[PDB]
Amino acid sequence: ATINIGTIGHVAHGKSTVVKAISGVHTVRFKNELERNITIKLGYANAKIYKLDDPSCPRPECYRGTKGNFKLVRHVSFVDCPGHDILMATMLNGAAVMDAALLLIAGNESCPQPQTSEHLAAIEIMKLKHILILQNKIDLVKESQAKEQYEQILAFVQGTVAEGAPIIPISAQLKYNIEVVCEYIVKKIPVPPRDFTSEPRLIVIRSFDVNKPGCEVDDLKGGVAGGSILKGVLKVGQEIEVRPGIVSKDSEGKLMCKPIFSKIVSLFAEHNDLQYAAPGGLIGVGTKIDPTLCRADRMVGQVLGAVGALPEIFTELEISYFLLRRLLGVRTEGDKKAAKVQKLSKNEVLMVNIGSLSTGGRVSAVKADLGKIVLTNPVCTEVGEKIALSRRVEKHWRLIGWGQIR
Amino acid sequence: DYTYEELLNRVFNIMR
Amino acid sequence: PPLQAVLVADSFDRRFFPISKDQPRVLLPLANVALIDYTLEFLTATGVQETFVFCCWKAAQIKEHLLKSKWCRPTSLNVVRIITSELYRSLGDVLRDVDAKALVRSDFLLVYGDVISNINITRALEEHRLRRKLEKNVSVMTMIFKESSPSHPTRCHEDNVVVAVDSTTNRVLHFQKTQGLRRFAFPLSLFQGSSDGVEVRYDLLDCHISICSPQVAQLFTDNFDYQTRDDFVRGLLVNNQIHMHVTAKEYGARVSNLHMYSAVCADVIRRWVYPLTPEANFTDSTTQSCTHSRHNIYRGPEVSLGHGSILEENVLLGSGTVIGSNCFITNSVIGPGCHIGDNVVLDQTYLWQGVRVAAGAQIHQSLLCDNAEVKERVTLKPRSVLTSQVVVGPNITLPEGSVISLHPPDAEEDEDDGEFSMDDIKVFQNEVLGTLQRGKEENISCDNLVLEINSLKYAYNISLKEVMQVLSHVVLEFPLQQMDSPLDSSRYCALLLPLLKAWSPVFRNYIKRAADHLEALAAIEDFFLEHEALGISMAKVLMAFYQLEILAEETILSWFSQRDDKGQQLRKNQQLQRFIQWLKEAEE
Repeated sequence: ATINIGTIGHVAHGKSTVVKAISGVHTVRFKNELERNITIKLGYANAKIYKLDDPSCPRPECYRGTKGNFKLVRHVSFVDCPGHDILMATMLNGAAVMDAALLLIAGNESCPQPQTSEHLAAIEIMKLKHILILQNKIDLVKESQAKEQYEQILAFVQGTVAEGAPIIPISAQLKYNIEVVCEYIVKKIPVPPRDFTSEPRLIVIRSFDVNKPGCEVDDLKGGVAGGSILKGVLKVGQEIEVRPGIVSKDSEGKLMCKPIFSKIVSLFAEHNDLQYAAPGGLIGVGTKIDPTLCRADRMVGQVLGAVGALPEIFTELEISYFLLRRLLGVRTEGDKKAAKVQKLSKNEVLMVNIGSLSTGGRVSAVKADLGKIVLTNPVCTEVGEKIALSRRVEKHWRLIGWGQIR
Repeated sequence: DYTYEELLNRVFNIMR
Repeated sequence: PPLQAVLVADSFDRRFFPISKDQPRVLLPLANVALIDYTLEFLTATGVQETFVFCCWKAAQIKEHLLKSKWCRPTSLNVVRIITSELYRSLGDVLRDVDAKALVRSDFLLVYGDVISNINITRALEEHRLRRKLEKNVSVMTMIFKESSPSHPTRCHEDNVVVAVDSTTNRVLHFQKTQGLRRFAFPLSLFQGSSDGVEVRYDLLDCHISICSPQVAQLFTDNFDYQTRDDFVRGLLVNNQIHMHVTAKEYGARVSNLHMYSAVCADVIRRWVYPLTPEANFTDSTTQSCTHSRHNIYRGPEVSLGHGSILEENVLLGSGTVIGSNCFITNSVIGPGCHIGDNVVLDQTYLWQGVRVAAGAQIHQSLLCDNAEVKERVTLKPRSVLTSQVVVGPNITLPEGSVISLHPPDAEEDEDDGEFSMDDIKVFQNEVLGTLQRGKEENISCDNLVLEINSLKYAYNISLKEVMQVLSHVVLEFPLQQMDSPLDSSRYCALLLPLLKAWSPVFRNYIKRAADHLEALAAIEDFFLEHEALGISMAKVLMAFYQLEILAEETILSWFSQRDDKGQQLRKNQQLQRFIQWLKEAEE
């Protein structure tokens, strides 16, 4: 639970060896028919990041490269990206309030590589600043391809910011240069500032369930979900308010919004559970309440506040927006120069990732720069500087717009 | 980028 | 596992007009009883104890009409879940409600309130349930949908369906509709997976019936980009496969347009849906109890036949009816209270409540409504519709189409009644020159322009020594068409200065290298050597380089002693060197 570094994975890397080189192993995960893998999601790690007076950051045995009495202080975290070029737009949803970024380049595909800056194309509005140059061809074709290919990849670094950390030519099946890669991600990647004593909040992302058949009714049960901190550090056992929570159906007033808070026990931390919520990673929040409400799949997209919080939540929405004048990065000369990105039509489905929550976007009135919308469910107020409008243009989603709360 | 010629000698002379 | 169903009223891909104004789209009396009772006794015909009917439209009406049935009270095996008109639009927020209110455990029937049928549904329900139990919930649903010909009155081209499917394990491949297509093509990538073969089937009409276990609540609320069921199942069919069953005998179809209204009202009395045939008196309406007779006629009680009125196929009357003489009525239905006078010819009239027809009146292929004092010689033709109290008179005839009513804009009638009438840089220039002008007349930011051009820089990995050429090229070919010819000085610069204040750091954010300053200036003065007839414009362009963040004096003066011809002309330009010296006098 320390760093939310991102990664940009196109087709055919070999992904379990590189991610498990930087996350150790996979978590025990479950409850199939999950959510479609182009939606919002988060990563994790079963490792940590450290050193041993050593460029090498091994796995937690203390001798095997050599000694160095590892600092059992923190745990590394991560954000997932499977190895196909589809993984653009939900990652650019994730490329706003994460921590850093990996940058994946193969040599298996086209060597005048099309996809990487087709992938990395929000280096201005949101944050995209900490990367690495990472060659993934040591296997098939030797030093001629890599020889011209380092000139290829240094033909990327000029105004498109592709120079954050220089070339690492590897195949992660050998796990090579992970001493040098770990030295880069210790030293050459910093840790950005946070806030500590702020009142903590969370929007719920990835719910779970812990009452499989075969136990007693006297067990402690409740609602476990997933999340990651935007502010504060969340302790155990207080008035943890969720402000509308359930969709308040047939709500006739304003004070007919229900006061519902909870408590908390589990905050999963790979071996333990530090009861103050360690940010910079996936936090394993489990609520006290025993309903049909939260511990089902019913709850994704609600706030974590306290008694007497500030945001009042209704549907009155007006947004100021603009668009993108092509489909971002995609330009194929074999009959693909008309992937047209059309203006906001009335009553059209969208994806409005306000902050970091996927609710589908409905619209009601269209001007050239502002729009009055109404949304599919009651949705909290998070930020005005980004309202990440996405929209159907192909089989999966792509992001099209940037918004502003008015 | 000295890391690349470090690979070019040692890594490819010893490993893949 | 108990069996419930939801029953939506109306998908608002709208086809009913203007009949959906006073009465709704669903209280549509096909044979003198409301269509909700037909679909509700389909849902009572197969065994379902509790079902959910959703209402959106004038809760007073459907409230009052559901206060005088006999399943108002749950003595029978139904009571009816009804709710009132908040935010309701179509089946979208219906299924969002049915997994937000969460009134679903497993395996309920998704039908509109607009299907009348005789499928005893439970057979493929249990076959689907076997498919769930055996194979790990990879099969989402099963749709049952008829076997027919390519030619039928119910398979009119609005809901024409071809599907492609295997016949052993009957999982579908393509739910490709045919609203106007005539060439057919199936993506061949999914035939090498089943090399033993795969059928194609056009013998289909969708009953709008299908079952749903709330996996589709997940695949419906997660994916907001599906709202209607058809693009929903196509999105299911591109990524969970969904199964199929071909029923053999019994049928139903959704009464969408009035074409299906005609076909169904001529099929319930050609009786392809028994037990459903309207002598049964589904309501407790003693004002509906009618008596079957030979060749499918149905006299009402106190019928008062007109003398010599001959009846051949598939007719009715009502209660309190007075029909006149000399009626050659075939394939029609008549409603109650009708004072239809003498010598009124009819053919497939669908007449409703409260009418009093005047004497001597052909009516043909019509359907009309309440309190209509229709009058002399109103001869009509196929697809004609009168509606809801509007009165025609002595032969205001109407052609084929008739969108008429009493309301002003939808009708053909006012307030009163109707009584009176190498290659990669060649392609690089085009998208660049296309994207630039989309930011000028819009009052927007400018960093988005440079990110989009660097995005479009990348998609071949063209080097800098072509990209920077083409972008400074086009950004100096602004003034051709939106600024006037020839190369003026005052208003040329006075309109080029907003184009010098908008993007004023953008190329400054793009250029950093002094050898690139040399090569970019060498390229643009090679362009103005080759185009000196457009080269006059260096007069008041140079006054924006030093004040507005582009260039300086020392760069071109360092460039001045190179070799590159008409470069000896253009370096000896008058007002160029005048601005050099006026820069040395003004600030330098």
